[PDB]
Amino acid sequence: AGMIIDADYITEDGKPIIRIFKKEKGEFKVEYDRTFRPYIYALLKDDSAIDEVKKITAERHGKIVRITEVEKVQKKFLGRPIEVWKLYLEHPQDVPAIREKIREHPAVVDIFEYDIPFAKRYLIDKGLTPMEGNEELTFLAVDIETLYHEGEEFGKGPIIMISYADEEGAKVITWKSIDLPYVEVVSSEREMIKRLVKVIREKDPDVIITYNGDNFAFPYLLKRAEKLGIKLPLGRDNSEPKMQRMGDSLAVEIKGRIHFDLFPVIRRTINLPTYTLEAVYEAIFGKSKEKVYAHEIAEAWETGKGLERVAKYSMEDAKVTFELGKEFFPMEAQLARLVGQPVWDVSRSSTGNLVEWFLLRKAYERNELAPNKPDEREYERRLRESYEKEPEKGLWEGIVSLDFRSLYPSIIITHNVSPDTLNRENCKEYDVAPQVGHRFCKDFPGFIPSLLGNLLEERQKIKKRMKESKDPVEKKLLDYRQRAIKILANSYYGYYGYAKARWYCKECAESVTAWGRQYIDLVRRELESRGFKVLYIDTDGLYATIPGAKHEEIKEKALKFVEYINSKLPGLLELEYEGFYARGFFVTKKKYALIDEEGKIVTRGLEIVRRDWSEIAKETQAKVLEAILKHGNVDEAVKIVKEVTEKLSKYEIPPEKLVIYEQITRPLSEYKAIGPHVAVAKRLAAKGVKVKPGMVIGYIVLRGDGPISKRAIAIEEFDPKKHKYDAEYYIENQVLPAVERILRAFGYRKEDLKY
DNA sequence: GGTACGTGATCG
DNA sequence: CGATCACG
Ligand SMILES: [Mg+2]
Ligand SMILES: [Mg+2]
Repeated sequence: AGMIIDADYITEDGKPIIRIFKKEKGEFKVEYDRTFRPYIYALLKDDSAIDEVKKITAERHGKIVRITEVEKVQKKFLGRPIEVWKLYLEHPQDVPAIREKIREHPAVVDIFEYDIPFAKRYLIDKGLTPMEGNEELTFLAVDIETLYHEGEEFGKGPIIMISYADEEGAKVITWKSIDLPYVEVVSSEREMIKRLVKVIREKDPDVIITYNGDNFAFPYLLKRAEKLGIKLPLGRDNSEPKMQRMGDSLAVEIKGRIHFDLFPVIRRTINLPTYTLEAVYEAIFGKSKEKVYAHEIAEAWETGKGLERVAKYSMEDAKVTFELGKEFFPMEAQLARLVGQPVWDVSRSSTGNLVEWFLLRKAYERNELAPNKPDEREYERRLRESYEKEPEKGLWEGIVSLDFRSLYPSIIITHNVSPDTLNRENCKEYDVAPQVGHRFCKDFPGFIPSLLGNLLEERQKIKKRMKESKDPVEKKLLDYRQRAIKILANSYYGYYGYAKARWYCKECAESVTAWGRQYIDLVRRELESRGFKVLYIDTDGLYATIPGAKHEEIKEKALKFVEYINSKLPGLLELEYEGFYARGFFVTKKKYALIDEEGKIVTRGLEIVRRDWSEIAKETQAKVLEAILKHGNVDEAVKIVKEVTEKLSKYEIPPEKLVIYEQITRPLSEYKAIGPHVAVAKRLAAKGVKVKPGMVIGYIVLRGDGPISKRAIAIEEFDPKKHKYDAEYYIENQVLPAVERILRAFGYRKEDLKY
């Protein structure tokens, strides 16, 4: 009766065996199940058809595949009774081999639940929930530093340091002499990698924490381990970490453990212009962290001078990764438990995918047939669908932020907004959405409204248990639990409109918007009669000020205002005071910038802090934002842009500030469109350079005729005497696009930002 | 074990 | 223009 941390399957004598990884009174336990069978459902035109359908065949791994057993079942689909056939298979890999053969059949109307991974199928069907109980897990943070030189192939340079940290402290393994108490000196890169393997096997952590270990630390360790002819038996079954393709990036799993990569977690949880470990640590713990750049690390390693500085940086990377892991894991653990899927998968999911996993489990519990994901055609048509305010211009002072999101679950429940209740035939009583006119049947509670009501009731009970609890330990745990419910409940509104959703419903999303708007118009009116000016309104919230008022007065009146409105609004409809800002400006929907009273700049949909934008554009943008938010001076910002563009015209900007970086993601011959970085890469390959995916190309755009691709040069080939950069390209395609959206909030056009 | 998302630049 | 490509 332990705590489930993960589930997977292995194949033995061609048959699948489910593995359930558990933590039981401090011990690792692995449970095996050989009896759970894979399946799909088929809706037939007539029961007679089953005789032809059950005899459908496929091929996989040299052997033919068959439907093992067929079972007629009664379920609910679209809020209606339905009869479907459960088609059993021997192996989960049989489903993608046979599903289209079954769908093709003239007597098959449709197939269902055919893309549910076997391990997730098991957890749902067996009613098993990960991360339950008070079982205390162990953690280890791991990081690495590599020797890197400009534009090298991924893994060419050796790993030079490996760091790790836990409650026992932060340590470094290196293969050059460094005299520090936390540094372990070994003889080679090979021996350093073997020492990390030995630390992991001996500490036997349940959780391995990394900062972007999915794309950097583990892929690099695996590439270097390959070149060195050594294994990484990091799995509790002695398997090597496994790379999984998630999008165009990677996801790394370590069997029997939780590889907890903070990078996708932090990116979703907090809003920052850059997700450097230093920026993240400072945002969470309000403490500064020093960065040692790759070129400084290379110089120190090659010279053998300044190595103590590099080992201190490596040690801190692990130490802060450990502190951030401990800060962010409790919430990921409660979200896992709430949706009933492992932390590994949940920590790497969007809120929309968390909702879908909660719905899939609840669908099995309620005997409801799950709808299919859209095909390419349907997915694109949803992206195209219409769904039928503009911010105040200028620079505003003393901005109060109000959040609307905790309004929508209540609207979904009271109006029974669900795809299964939308425009029902022979409906006795219905709710009509204002303006849009969509009808939602009142005769039965909809699948989604029913679930949401249970979620909200469960949160109220947790909150009541928190007030009546004298134990600070359970109060902490219950606090993460009610927060996890709030996060899941507030994701449903956005889920109805998510184009990849199974329970997608455009009319549901518009109806919720139409009913929500009546409360938004009430808030807006009540604020305006109180002297407040509304500057920005989104379905998510609003920003307001009291023009010419004192900051404490704006705060006091706003805090009084939320207390008042919440007392007027029925049920669980709730307005939330998000915060206060010293200054701010708004461009369009989700394109704005603010500054708090502590001097921190918070922006949405404006900042370009990425390697594929030149330093000159990023530097000019940061300077424009500082002139506006820190100096309250838009005229200073306009003068900054005019000076920079003139300097580009007169070749007064250093070439190092003009470099663009773009990664090669495939073999060069696989490109359809030859962008500047690929044109530069082809020229390098023609010279004998081993161009491989992962290589990052640095280039400068030169003056000349034609498209930019024909005028781009590799940075290492740029000679300031011979080459002349394209000033027009850096003015019009780099610097002005970086600042034109920001300046538009003050009445300037691209044309107003030059002499 | 199915293999992200939203967004904005550049190619053809 | 529509298609293709990359960032984090
Ligand atoms: Mg897994
Ligand atoms: Mg590091």
